[PDB]
Amino acid sequence: HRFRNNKFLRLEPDLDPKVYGQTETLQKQVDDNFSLLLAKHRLDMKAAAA
Amino acid sequence: TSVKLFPPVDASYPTYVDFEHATRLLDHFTSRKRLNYQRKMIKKRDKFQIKSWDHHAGEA
Amino acid sequence: INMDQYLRMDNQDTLELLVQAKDNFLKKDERTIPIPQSVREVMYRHRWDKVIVDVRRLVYRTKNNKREQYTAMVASGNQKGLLGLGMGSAETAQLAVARAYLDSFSNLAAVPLYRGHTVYHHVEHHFQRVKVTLSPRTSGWGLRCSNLFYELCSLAGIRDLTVDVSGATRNKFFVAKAFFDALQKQTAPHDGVEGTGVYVKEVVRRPVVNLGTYRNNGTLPPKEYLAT
Amino acid sequence: VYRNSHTKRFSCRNSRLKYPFEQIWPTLQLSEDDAAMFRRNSRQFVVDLSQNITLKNKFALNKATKIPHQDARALIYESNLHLDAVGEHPRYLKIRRVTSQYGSKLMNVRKLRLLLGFKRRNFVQKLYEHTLLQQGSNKSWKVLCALEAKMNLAVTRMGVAEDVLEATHDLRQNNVTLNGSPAQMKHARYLEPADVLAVSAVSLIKQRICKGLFEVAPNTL
Amino acid sequence: NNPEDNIAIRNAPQKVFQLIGDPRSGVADDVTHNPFGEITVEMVWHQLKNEVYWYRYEFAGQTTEQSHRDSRLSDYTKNLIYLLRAKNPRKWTIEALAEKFHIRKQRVLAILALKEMEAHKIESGKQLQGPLSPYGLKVRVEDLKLLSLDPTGCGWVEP
Amino acid sequence: TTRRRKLLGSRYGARLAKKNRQQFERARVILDCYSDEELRPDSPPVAVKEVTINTLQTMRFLFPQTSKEHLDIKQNIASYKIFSLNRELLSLLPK
Ligand SMILES: [K+]
Ligand SMILES: [Mg+2]
Repeated sequence: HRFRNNKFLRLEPDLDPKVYGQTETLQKQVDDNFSLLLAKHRLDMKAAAA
Repeated sequence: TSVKLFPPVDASYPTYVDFEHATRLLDHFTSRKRLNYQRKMIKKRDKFQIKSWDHHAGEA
Repeated sequence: INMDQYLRMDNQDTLELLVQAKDNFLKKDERTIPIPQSVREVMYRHRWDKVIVDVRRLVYRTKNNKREQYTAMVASGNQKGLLGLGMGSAETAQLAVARAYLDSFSNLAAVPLYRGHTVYHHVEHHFQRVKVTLSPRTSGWGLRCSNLFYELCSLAGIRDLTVDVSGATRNKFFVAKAFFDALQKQTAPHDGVEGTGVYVKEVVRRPVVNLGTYRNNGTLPPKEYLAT
Repeated sequence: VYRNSHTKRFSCRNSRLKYPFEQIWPTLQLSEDDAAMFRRNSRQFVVDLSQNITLKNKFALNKATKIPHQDARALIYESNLHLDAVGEHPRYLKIRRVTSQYGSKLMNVRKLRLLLGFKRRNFVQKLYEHTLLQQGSNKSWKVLCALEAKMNLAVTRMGVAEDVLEATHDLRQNNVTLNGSPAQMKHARYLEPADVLAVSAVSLIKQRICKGLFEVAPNTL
Repeated sequence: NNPEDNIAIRNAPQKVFQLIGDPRSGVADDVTHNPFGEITVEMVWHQLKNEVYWYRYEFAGQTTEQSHRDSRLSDYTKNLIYLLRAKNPRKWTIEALAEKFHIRKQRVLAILALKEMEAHKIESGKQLQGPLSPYGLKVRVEDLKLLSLDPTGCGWVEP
Repeated sequence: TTRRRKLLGSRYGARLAKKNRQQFERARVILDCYSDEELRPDSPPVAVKEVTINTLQTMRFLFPQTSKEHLDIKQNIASYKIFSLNRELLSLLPK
């Protein structure tokens, strides 16, 4: 696997709690998971429709 | 929130305390007048008593 | 300073230090340290404490000048059931104290105590022109005595007692000697018990005070005596 | 009394130590020079061993882990010619006299005043008299129980104040309640085994704790 | 119930019966020492940056061991006590819960009170809000089963 | 010169009884208010059905091992949580 260090294939680094806040970081992590699921539905619909 | 449970069985302080030396000095300044007043009030804890309102000189 | 080395030294095993220290102490000559080898071995089984009792100065006059001589007494004893008194004389106070301290280890003796904290019964002793009285007290009550006797009680391990001394107490050597002799006049329940034919059993009985004490405090004695 | 003896740096004085002062405030920041002065009471040099040893090492050499509370005095302030003073001639060993008790007894009473938050002597004297009448067989433990029953010391144990002095200021501002309402005779009463303490200045105390541990908090959530 | 893995069994009352003499002619109780213990002190910590020493006093230090565990029970254990009490108050009395978790009755009741207050905050909507919402769990007392470590080794069985 | 309003306190139970009577009744049964004769209320005890707990530590702080024992505990809690959410959802899905 070429991405040895980037094991989770992330596009952006996790927010630093000391700068953005613990609550903000936790919300960001939840949003990231939902985006991955939403993108999956988004690719499938486009392929099926076009 | 905190709740106390019972008389302490352990304690920690940021220094060594010699209780025997501290009490030996304090035993030299004891007042018999203050002790007697405390003894009398121990026997009159209940306000709703006839014997708690007799005739006496002073506070107790 | 190097904090890492400071931390390393603080949290270290002391077995190596103990072996080196013990070997050095036991290999010293009898002149610098006149303590017998047998006593040195026992010194590693307990924790010890010492205190100066008194220092006296004697003067002898001659044709031209005066000769000064010092005498001192030092008491040492392990925390529980060991006590000894030593006397030393020298041309200076510092030397007299050192000789007395060394002599104390040659005079160690056992002190009988009830449960290791008080005396068995009331004791009255008459050392020459001195009177000492010892009264047992309940565990945890504390010590009621003079400052000199308070130090002596710490060495022996006595925790609850009342001591009263009267008479010609100018010479503190006699006062300490009288206290030492009083402790040795106690009797124990197990002395010659085989010749009694009975079972000597410890019992629980609360001590009482005199009537005047009850009246002043406004309290009552045990019901066993008030029964009417 | 705007003295130096009423500041944390010089609050405690002990004449039996190489450096007469003693540090008892666990949150006080000392300078390099001040730390060096206090460190002289911790390290001692042994001639025969030719090494430096610490107070903790001395306890280990004496095989002391749990000892009677009256026996710790003989370990902290005294020395022995067979464990920690090997190689010194007996002529130069220090032995105390019966005339040093007064300084020690006065020092310990000052310690009780400091722990309670710079209380007056009459305050401590009445506390001792109070325990004399309460039930219990061991006088020493009764004194300890009285100290714990004090409200300001209990607030410190909760972990919401840096020290007893800060806890006392919180009580004067009514930042802590007793049994649902602000306490009465808060400086003079004793707490009982069923009392409940709660923080009323929630926003203030939460900020205090967060700031204290901000630097020791991990950077990964 | 073995001393190796039961601290409570190690910290148990001792039955003392000591004698001096001859049982055939005469005996007396041995009262030359105190086998019941006394108040002790110990040095616990030393801060090398501020030169601060910490001393701990114990009422029964010579007859107890690892007394610091009682006040440092995990959050999982506390929730288990709260759930057992709610499930069956008839069997899970204060006496039974105290014996089960090797603590005192006062501690058991105090733990229940604090957990009850926290539950009201969660239900009211004052705690576990936003990203941490999923960690507020509502449990029906009927739908609760307690497993036991009956089989030797790893593995928890329902009965 | 303080803008802080005066605080007159009240016992926790006193405030709860006026805000949520159901929670107050449940607490009495849990806290063993019916065992002592002196403190026994006149109203009959109410049965306890549902409770709420916090599992943040048990899920992300206390069980790090990879053994089946630790994995099973986390899975059971997660499964039970989903059931609770689904029951709430079913109550709203129907038109
Ligand atoms: K003062
Ligand atoms: Mg007299």
